[PDB]
Amino acid sequence: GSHMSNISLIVGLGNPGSEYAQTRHNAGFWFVEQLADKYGITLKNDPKFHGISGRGNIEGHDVRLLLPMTYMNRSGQSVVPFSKFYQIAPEAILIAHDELDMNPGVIRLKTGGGHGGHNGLRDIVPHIGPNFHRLRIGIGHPGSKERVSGHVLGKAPSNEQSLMDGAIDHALSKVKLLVQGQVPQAMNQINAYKPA
Ligand SMILES: [Cl-]
Ligand SMILES: [Cl-]
Ligand SMILES: [Cl-]
Ligand code: NA
Ligand code: NA
Ligand code: NA
Ligand code: NA
Ligand code: NA
Ligand code: NA
Ligand code: NA
Ligand code: NA
Ligand code: NA
Ligand code: NA
Ligand code: NA
Ligand code: NA
Ligand code: NA
Repeated sequence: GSHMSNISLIVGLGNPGSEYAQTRHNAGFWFVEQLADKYGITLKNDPKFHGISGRGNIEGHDVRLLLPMTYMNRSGQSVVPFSKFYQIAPEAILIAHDELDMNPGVIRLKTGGGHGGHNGLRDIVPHIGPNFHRLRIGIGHPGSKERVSGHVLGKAPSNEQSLMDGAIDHALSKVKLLVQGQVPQAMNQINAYKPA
């Protein structure tokens, strides 16, 4: 299984299909797909766990990657059995997700806390508890609550997309610290990011 707070499972949240791939709610997929390409980790079909997954070496550590293919609000149907099967404790899990409560171009690493309204986290925390790490990728808020679906299922304008892409790129450079268990240093260096 996992070992302490070395990160050994990195999950990206999102919805499946081309119609959702460019939407804000897929920010976690963007991160994990880019990470997989950086390290040469194959993301392959994983029907057993209702997702796409991979396994490979990140900086001398054996790490698994997971993209649930359940639709966002059923993400736990992938993350929970996968983590349990591989004996990965929540403390060794990083979940990358879009964050309505932060601006595009802001990115933060957080440990613990609730779902903050996020319908994918809402499907995970009841089962494994809150004590996993989160890479909160700011996407902005549409103002009102009635609008949240339309915002998160929208494709950001180019300025916002550029800001998010830069923040994601910065976080990819800090995965080495996470897989090494240097969560405090990673948190400081991720949370310090600014776009300009
Ligand atoms: Cl959704
Ligand atoms: Cl935070
Ligand atoms: Cl459960
Ligand atoms: Na681990
Ligand atoms: Na998901
Ligand atoms: Na590949
Ligand atoms: Na490496
Ligand atoms: Na999904
Ligand atoms: Na399931
Ligand atoms: Na961002
Ligand atoms: Na979070
Ligand atoms: Na929108
Ligand atoms: Na977008
Ligand atoms: Na940028
Ligand atoms: Na550290
Ligand atoms: Na440390």
